[PDB]
Amino acid sequence: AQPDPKLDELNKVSDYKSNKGTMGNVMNLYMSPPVEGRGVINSRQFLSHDLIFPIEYKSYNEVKTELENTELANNYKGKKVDIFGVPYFYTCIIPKSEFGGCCMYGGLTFNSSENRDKLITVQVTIDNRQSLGFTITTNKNMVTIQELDYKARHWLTKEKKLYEFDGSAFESGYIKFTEKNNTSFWFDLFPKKELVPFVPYKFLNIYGDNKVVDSKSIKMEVFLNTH
Amino acid sequence: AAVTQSPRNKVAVTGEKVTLSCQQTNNHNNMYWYRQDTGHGLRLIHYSYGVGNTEKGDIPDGYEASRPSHEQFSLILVSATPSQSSVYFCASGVGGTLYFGAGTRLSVL
Repeated sequence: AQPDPKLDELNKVSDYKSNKGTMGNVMNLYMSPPVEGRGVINSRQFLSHDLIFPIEYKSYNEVKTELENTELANNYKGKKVDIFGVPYFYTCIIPKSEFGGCCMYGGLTFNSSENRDKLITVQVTIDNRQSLGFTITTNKNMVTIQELDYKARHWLTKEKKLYEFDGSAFESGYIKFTEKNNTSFWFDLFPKKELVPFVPYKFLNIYGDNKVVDSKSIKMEVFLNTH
Repeated sequence: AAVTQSPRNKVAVTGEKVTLSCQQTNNHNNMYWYRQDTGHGLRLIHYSYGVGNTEKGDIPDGYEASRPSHEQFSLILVSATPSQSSVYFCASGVGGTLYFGAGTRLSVL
């Protein structure tokens, strides 16, 4: 169990700015397209809790995806899977077959049929007024949280200035996910003030649990506070 | 060569959106963008530690940057002002060594 956050528990945009950070580092993660791949199989591993995949994403020909633990890795190792996730490159560590490259966390599901787009609605609350909503669509019945968070953060970044080069329309806020059984959890939308330079792996590692949910039922809520 | 800036000279107009482009062939993770002005010396505007990353130097205001790939680092003046008339230098680096380009003379009217 993980209780909804208080105002003073959230990272602040102005703190990130006054410790000299560049919010655009976070902007890029969510404007930039995701790594995707349908029905792929891992070619190798680096450490035993990651899986390396052949993939085409801009100029990169493979992706290391990291999992929270070995057993998670073994769960996808050698099987036919879909990948959907947020790549990073700075601080990425991926040795050649025989250093730098493309990395991400989690993002894996088993490749099945699944096929029809499902629509999910995201309710946005700003300074405590529920004033906006927008839909995202995925075609996976079981979908990782990453795929949903990304598409939701993408929209808000394109349309509501969630992340700008040097700040944001907002000061703070979080994305809350509530499953059919009423368990729920959230993610602070903004970086820790100490996270300068921006180290992507410490921001993306929340996707490492490779958490997977039912697209038909998942509830999605975003809460934001302006200055 | 090693570090190639582009264009070498450029005139532009107040309110114009300019992109100075920089290209390295050294496979260096780190790239920098400075302006030179006779008052001050080189002053660092933005730098970058890898693809996808940008961090602020000492005088980042009114500028933005993008590192869309290993080899390329771009400085971007959003809405240009005459006070951004200057010579701009790009550098890649590793450890203690810094490899500068030939510079970019930009005048803003």
